[PDB]
Amino acid sequence: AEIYNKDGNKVDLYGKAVGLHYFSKGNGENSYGGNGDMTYAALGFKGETQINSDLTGYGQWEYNFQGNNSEGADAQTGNKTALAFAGLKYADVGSFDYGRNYGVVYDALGYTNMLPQFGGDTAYSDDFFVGAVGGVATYRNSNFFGLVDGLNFAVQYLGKNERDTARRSNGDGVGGSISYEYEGFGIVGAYGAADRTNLQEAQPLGNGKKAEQWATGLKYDANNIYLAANYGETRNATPITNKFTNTSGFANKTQDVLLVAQYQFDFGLRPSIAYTKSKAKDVEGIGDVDLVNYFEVGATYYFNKNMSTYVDYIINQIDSDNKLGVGSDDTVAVGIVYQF
Amino acid sequence: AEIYNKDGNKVDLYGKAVGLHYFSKGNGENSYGGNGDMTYAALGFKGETQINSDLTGYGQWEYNFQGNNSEGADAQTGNKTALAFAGLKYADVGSFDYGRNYGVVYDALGYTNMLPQFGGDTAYSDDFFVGAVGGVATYRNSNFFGLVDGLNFAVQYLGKNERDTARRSNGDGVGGSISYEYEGFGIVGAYGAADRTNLQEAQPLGNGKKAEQWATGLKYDANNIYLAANYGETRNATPITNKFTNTSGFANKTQDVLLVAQYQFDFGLRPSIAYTKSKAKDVEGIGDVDLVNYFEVGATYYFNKNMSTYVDYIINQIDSDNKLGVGSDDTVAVGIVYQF
Amino acid sequence: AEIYNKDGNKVDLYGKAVGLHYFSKGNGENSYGGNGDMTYAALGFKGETQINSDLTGYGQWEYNFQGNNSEGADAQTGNKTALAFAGLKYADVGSFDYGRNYGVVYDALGYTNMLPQFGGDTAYSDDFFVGAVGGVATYRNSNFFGLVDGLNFAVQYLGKNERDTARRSNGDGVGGSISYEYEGFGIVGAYGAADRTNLQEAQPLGNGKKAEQWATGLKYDANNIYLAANYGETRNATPITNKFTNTSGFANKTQDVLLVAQYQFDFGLRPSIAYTKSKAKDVEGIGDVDLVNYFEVGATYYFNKNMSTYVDYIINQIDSDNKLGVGSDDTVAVGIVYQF
Repeated sequence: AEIYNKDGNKVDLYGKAVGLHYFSKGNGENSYGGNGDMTYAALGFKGETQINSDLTGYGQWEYNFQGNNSEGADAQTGNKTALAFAGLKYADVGSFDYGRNYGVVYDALGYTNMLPQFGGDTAYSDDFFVGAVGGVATYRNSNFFGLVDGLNFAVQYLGKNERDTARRSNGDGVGGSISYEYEGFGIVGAYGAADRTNLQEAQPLGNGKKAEQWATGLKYDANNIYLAANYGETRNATPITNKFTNTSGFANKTQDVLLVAQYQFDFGLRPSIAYTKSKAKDVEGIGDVDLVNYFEVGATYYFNKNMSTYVDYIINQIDSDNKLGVGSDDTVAVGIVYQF
Repeated sequence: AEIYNKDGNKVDLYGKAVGLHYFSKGNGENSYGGNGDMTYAALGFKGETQINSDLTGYGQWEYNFQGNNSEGADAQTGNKTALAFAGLKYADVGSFDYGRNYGVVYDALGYTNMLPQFGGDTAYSDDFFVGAVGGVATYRNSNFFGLVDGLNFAVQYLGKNERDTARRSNGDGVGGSISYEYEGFGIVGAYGAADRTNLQEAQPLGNGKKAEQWATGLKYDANNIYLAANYGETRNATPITNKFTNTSGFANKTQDVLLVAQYQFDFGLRPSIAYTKSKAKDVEGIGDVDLVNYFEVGATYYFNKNMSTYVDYIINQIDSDNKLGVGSDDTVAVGIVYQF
Repeated sequence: AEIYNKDGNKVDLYGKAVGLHYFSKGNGENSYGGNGDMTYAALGFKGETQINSDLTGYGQWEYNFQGNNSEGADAQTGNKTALAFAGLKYADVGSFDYGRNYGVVYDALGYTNMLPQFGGDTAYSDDFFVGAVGGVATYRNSNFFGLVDGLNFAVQYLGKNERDTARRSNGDGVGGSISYEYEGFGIVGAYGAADRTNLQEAQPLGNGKKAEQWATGLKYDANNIYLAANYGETRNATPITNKFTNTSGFANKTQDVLLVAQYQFDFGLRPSIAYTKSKAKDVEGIGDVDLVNYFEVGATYYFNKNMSTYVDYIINQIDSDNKLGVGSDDTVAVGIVYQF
């Protein structure tokens, strides 16, 4: 919500409180999304200052506060800064920002990351270029320097992150994206490649000096309709876990597809239908095994732009015998959202 | 403080910085409240949107930031999200919210949780229905569907929380409260019952498949006067610790009383007097032992609604030989509060 | 940014998002500042209420959110409440605040803590009186009770902090500062002394029952010019580490000098030049060894008061053989800052 706008600077302080509950069965160890309270809140700011006619400075920070932890030792579980970056935008020359931001491959993957609560299964956090990462320098360009309406492109430099965990680490890498939009239709292409760290190479699942991620996106978004599809493959980039052996690392290769269809009624209801499949190929010890496989049905009800409610239902197709231990049961999430 | 109010939505961004210091004696191990710096700050938002004439959506989030930790490894000690919930309110039909909120038994216990800094000793956090918990669905009704002025009621569903700690866990449970207010007087009744988790049952202090908490409240609140009393009992619900053996769990039963008397002078001073006693009955190995036993004297000085100061003095009656190790010394807290 | 100002109370909600990257060489273990992403954000509030003509209440809270952590187990690394205090100010009688605030010796040390990113090397956090600490009661006076324009003074009471770490602990102590300003020139003197805790005494580096810190400050600050110098010594107060033996504690004595020269061009550029040297004397096992020794060059470019950019270059003079293991390589930081 815009709380300050004077002398060229504007600050938007935003957030939400989401009451959220997942319904599955068992001890919780075999479903898609889990079971019980999943409440969470968020707080951030988005600032922008008009340096002059052509030049804008901007900054953004966003934090995730789980609401399903006790005030005891588990108090900070799942809490983190989602975004933290600052940059400059100059006329039609471009923008440049640095800090913790969305990887370039998310430029494609965002087409299908539109479900009520689930979806966007391959846009992992701290995973090279597909989700939020730390230490990325991103150059972005709109309308090809103002010459070609609807034609955008970006390049992104991923600096190495030698963390304690293989899962959360990354070496130096370059990525990019190109897209074109015209009358509701849009097409994107995005690719990234980075070195893996020693620690990543030491894990038992995954062989290669470089991680690679790419995705394609197609969509139709107008007339209250939203149809989207993404196609992508990864090499040594998708984090995987063998639940049986309890080993860990990255899948040698993944083939991933996401499909989404939604309709926005003027009365506020927005039914959603989706299909998601992610398959790991050549997993040492396993070979081909599905990571993600489901059908999705759900709806959001928008009271207005501050209040909404939803039900998100995952018809899980992963089988009970799945070679990696990936859950096979269904999950139904139900949530009430206030946002500003 | 209301920082945004446009197009039906309103956001109140609030908080405070409390400079706070507790004065007791020793190595700190035998007083009521402890010793040294107890500074802390808080930040939250309270949002509300007018969906239409009869329908309101709302959301609230509040965080506690201790101010007595170093910037070292103890940085997050005592930090947590106090509240995180969202809901809807419809005409005189009721309200419904879900997330981390106050348990229904706090509807009674809030009558006496009005001291300058201490008090409200049996409104434990993450303890079924007496304080803040995660995963509660609360229905609330004002004035009996608009038919009986001053007659309110609530029902609350506690979903299971199988955490790592017995202290912070809970099984499924139902609770409720009924109250009546007329001309400064008010009477409340609140009860809750939930299953205990396996981990709770495994502890050495406490036997039972269900936790039970109830409290009654009576008050007079008008003419600058505030008198309140609460009477309550718990079964397998009050967290207790044997300091000598170093065992832990919940008291088989508790009998608890709280009494409060305060006066609000027009010049800003508000003297406070209180009595609090909590007794555990049938503690395995001990039998009857007091958990809480003291007299309270204090005053708050209100410069206005943003600035205030106080002194809170606990005359501790727990004896030096207390069977559980509960401190016997006095505590004096002194604080200066800025809030917005 | 001032987001609320009504009925005597005013709230300033402030913050920034800083994209920041340090460039050094190696595995990172031998430079001045380190290597890689150093992004971080900040959020705080500064409130003030006009109680009456002569009396003001105030409160402040500030948090540091690192932006170079993953959303994994290292999520809270470096996160903390920087400041949390409240107080009262009465006419020309003085101000008094309590909570986590800057130690009095920082009244002197702030003269040279003005570099783009580095500098202020002896204003350690949680280190008696030179940086931010918890549990300090500070009385401050401006213009000698309104009698002597430009003549200020302060006294500060440090309450004991018996933490888990020797580094972050402190005993009871008193400190003070006096300063005088006239036409761009300013001179400060500040001293503090506190008891050390048992844990501090138990460490292998440092002998003494009391910690002592003092600094002198001189500056010229007008005509777009800023020249400053600080001279100070510590006794058993500067935290030190022997990287070779892996021991820890405080230097018996330190001698510290800081020099800064900057120029603020009207077009927005502010070149900076600085010199910093800190020497430890009589370190058990070592004798005299430099802790800090470098030359600094840098510039900040101010687009306006919300956006800025900088380069900060440390020409490190510590030698490769430094007896304590203190890094000898150079560091270049580069950052883009949005603030409000």
